[PDB]
Amino acid sequence: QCVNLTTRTQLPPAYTNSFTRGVYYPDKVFRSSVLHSTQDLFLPFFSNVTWFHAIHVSGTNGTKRFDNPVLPFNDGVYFASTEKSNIIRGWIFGTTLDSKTQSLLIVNNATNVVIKVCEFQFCNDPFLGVYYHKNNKSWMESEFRVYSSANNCTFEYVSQPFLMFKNLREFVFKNIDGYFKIYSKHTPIFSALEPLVDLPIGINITRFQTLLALHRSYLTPGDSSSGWTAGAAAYYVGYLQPRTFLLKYNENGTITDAVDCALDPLSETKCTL
Amino acid sequence: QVQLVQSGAEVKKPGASVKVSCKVSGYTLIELSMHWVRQAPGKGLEWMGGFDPEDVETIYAQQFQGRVTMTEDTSTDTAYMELSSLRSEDTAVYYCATGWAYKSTWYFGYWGQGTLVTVSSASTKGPSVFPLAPSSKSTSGGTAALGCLVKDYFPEPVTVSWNSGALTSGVHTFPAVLQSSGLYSLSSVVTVPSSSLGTQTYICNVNHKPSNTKVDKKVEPK
Amino acid sequence: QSALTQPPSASGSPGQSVTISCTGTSSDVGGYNYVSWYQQHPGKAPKLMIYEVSKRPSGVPDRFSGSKSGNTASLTVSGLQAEDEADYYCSSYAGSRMGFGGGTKLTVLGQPKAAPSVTLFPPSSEELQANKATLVCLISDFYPGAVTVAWKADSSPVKAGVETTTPSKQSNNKYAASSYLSLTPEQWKSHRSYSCQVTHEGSTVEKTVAPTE
Ligand SMILES: *[C@@H]1O[C@H](CO)[C@@H](O[C@@H]2O[C@H](CO)[C@@H](O)[C@H](O)[C@H]2NC(C)=O)[C@H](O)[C@H]1NC(C)=O
Ligand SMILES: *[C@@H]1O[C@H](CO)[C@@H](O)[C@H](O)[C@H]1NC(C)=O
Ligand SMILES: *[C@@H]1O[C@H](CO)[C@@H](O)[C@H](O)[C@H]1NC(C)=O
Ligand SMILES: *[C@@H]1O[C@H](CO)[C@@H](O)[C@H](O)[C@H]1NC(C)=O
Ligand SMILES: *[C@@H]1O[C@H](CO)[C@@H](O)[C@H](O)[C@H]1NC(C)=O
Ligand SMILES: *[C@@H]1O[C@H](CO)[C@@H](O)[C@H](O)[C@H]1NC(C)=O
Ligand SMILES: *[C@@H]1O[C@H](CO)[C@@H](O)[C@H](O)[C@H]1NC(C)=O
Ligand SMILES: [Ca+2]
Ligand SMILES: [Ca+2]
Ligand SMILES: [Ca+2]
Ligand SMILES: [Ca+2]
Ligand SMILES: [Ca+2]
Ligand SMILES: [Ca+2]
Ligand SMILES: [Ca+2]
Ligand SMILES: [Ca+2]
Ligand SMILES: [Ca+2]
Ligand SMILES: [Ca+2]
Ligand SMILES: [Ca+2]
Ligand SMILES: [Ca+2]
Ligand SMILES: [Ca+2]
Ligand SMILES: [Ca+2]
Ligand SMILES: [Ca+2]
Ligand SMILES: [Ca+2]
Ligand SMILES: [Ca+2]
Ligand SMILES: [Ca+2]
Ligand SMILES: [Ca+2]
Ligand SMILES: [Ca+2]
Ligand SMILES: [Ca+2]
Ligand SMILES: [Ca+2]
Ligand SMILES: [Ca+2]
Repeated sequence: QCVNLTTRTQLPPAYTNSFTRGVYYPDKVFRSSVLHSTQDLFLPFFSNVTWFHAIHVSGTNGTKRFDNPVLPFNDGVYFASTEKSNIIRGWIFGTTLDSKTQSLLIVNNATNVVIKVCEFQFCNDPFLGVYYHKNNKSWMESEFRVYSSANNCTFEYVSQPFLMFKNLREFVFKNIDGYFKIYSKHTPIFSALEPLVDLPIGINITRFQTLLALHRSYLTPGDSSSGWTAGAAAYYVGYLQPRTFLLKYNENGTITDAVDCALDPLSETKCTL
Repeated sequence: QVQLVQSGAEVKKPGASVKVSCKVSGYTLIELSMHWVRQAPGKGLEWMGGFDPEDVETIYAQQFQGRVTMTEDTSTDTAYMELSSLRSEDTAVYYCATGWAYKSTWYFGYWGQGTLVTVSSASTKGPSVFPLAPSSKSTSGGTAALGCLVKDYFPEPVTVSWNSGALTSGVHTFPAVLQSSGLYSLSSVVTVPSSSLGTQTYICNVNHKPSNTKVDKKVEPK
Repeated sequence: QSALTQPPSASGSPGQSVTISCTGTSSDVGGYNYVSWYQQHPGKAPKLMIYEVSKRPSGVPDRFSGSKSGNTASLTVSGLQAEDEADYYCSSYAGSRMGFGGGTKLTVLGQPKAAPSVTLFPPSSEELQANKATLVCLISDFYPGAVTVAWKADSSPVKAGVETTTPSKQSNNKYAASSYLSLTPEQWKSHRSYSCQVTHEGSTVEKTVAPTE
């Protein structure tokens, strides 16, 4: 069960810029050749977003170290991560992140997504452990590193995977009306963010933490190593804010262009006319 | 690290069956393959059997065919090894060992403390004493080598003295062989001047206190 | 069991380098790189020293390193320190079986080399009056500890009936060994000679006794 995988501190706050990325179809209603203006929780243009290094290696000098933080969800979250290796499996969203309240668990595996809203006693350092089943001759995944006790399940949703050269994955999370609304676009490496699912979970979402997968390290006799290491991983988190946007829909319905009206006086002039 | 703890030592009689446990800690049983070896007193290591990672199938060595049976229970994280048709040769320390299954590099990284299985239908018995007589100019020319055989004694210890303790120089009493029968046997020798065989007399004083036996055997040239 | 061939003893002065060889075939040591090496102090469970031919687990000092050539592997222990006096066992996969081989005793030499002193006794007449006959071959005052005893009837080997003590440290700080060979009196009077082959550090001493009555 729970592994006590703490490093001294998240010392550097890493930042970057969200040039034009967080534009999500705010409604599912098809419109054609139109200029629809909406006030909604968008990612502001040229916002300063944060680069998180979750698994960040120490060169020839040292082995890797682990800094996966619990983060606020505030009013919304733009998530982004371009990764070759299935290290980022999902997220946990919730309030207390212990039993006292319920919380949301989103874990994506090679066959399926599992989405759960249930009272989880989350381990203080959370991950999904992948181990070798000698009989099967395949590696298999254990969820009990994430949660040690499961109680009071109201929601279970199992479906086809989303997160599964480098393939940028972009996500927008909202929790409004008791409805966890998820928007997603994958990009192999201007682009519409197209809705994934609206889950009726009906819970308070105030904070979240990324879910990471750590292969078991079958150590030789003398190592003092953790026993849980898997590749390297990094991700980008930004926060949605209330904004009026002018979205331009195609003849085919596609959002070809959008403008943040509060960014600069020119964008306001395009907005008013 | 993985930690292997075996069942306590046990004593058996010929024909019987014995079962040895092995509890694994630190890593769960389904992530690491289990192999059992044995070491006779003083002798080398002998592989009894194990688990083939690539071909999931326990493998049994040719020595213990239809006589050993190794089972594992994943819930209790415990490995088991049953040996039937026990005989005195099986008297050994039995180790459970482990190798990783993913790599399959056949390296038994971690070992149990060992379980001593002792097979003997042996009860307390006094020694049967025989002379190991010298010859004229037997060894080393003007020296002679003369002795005394404590045979088929159980349990250990015997004590040998020579001439009721008069002879202490020249005397070497060797350690015992625990033979296949479950009984011990030893020999005690003294190296003496070959001049002295004519006058001097050599008594062997064996006394085996468990069987409550005191044997005095006089060794003379013949 | 004894699938791999490996020498009985290895002598070395402190600070020197010793090499214990493990010789097999093209199907066990020559076919794979799955060779391993294990230390064992007396009365204590074995310990891994070299894994995967040349690799070394952590905590094992630099001075232990192994390699292989053709059908023969070898473990080399430089910087000899008294912690190294033990038995050393090699191991290797055989395709269907994993078999340890023999032993070898490093003897960190703290005393000049001593050759054994051997005495062979025939069965006593009194013993074969009871229709049992037992040769007694006693070995004393040899350093290093390990010795190898063979029995030869006539000039033909005696495979069966041989029970030998492991060497035991004596008052001298040298070592002594005991070997007994059990015969029927019929067999003892049939063959015209019996002999106790004793070999220590390559040299073989021989004691021979026959029924001249
Ligand atoms: C990912 O999750 C799914 C569903 O939880 C796994 O699918 C199998 O689900 C059945 C349900 O009866 C379980 O009994 C099996 O153990 C699961 N299969 C295996 C092989 O574990 C799916 O396999 C999961 N992925 C992995 C790698 O375990
Ligand atoms: C953040 O966005 C501002 C505009 O709000 C931009 O000028 C700046 O270059 C960005 N800064 C960083 C560090 O990404
Ligand atoms: C780490 O160990 C301490 C000591 O028991 C404990 O208080 C803490 O909860 C552990 N960390 C976990 C569960 O991640
Ligand atoms: C794979 O592992 C699962 C573990 O729950 C087991 O139920 C299943 O039978 C295994 N499959 C095979 C083919 O062994
Ligand atoms: C489960 O949570 C609900 C409220 O979300 C509460 O009414 C109920 O008592 C809880 N169940 C348990 C077993 O605590
Ligand atoms: C969410 O928080 C509100 C305000 O504290 C509370 O009334 C409500 O019961 C909470 N619901 C859940 C599911 O936690
Ligand atoms: C518009 O749609 C048609 C099919 O509906 C498609 O062939 C075309 O590529 C789309 N793009 C344009 C021209 O808007
Ligand atoms: Ca975009
Ligand atoms: Ca409750
Ligand atoms: Ca799963
Ligand atoms: Ca934490
Ligand atoms: Ca359920
Ligand atoms: Ca569309
Ligand atoms: Ca017991
Ligand atoms: Ca039986
Ligand atoms: Ca099996
Ligand atoms: Ca097995
Ligand atoms: Ca059975
Ligand atoms: Ca293989
Ligand atoms: Ca023991
Ligand atoms: Ca003689
Ligand atoms: Ca008398
Ligand atoms: Ca050492
Ligand atoms: Ca095969
Ligand atoms: Ca040996
Ligand atoms: Ca000598
Ligand atoms: Ca002698
Ligand atoms: Ca010495
Ligand atoms: Ca006998
Ligand atoms: Ca004779």
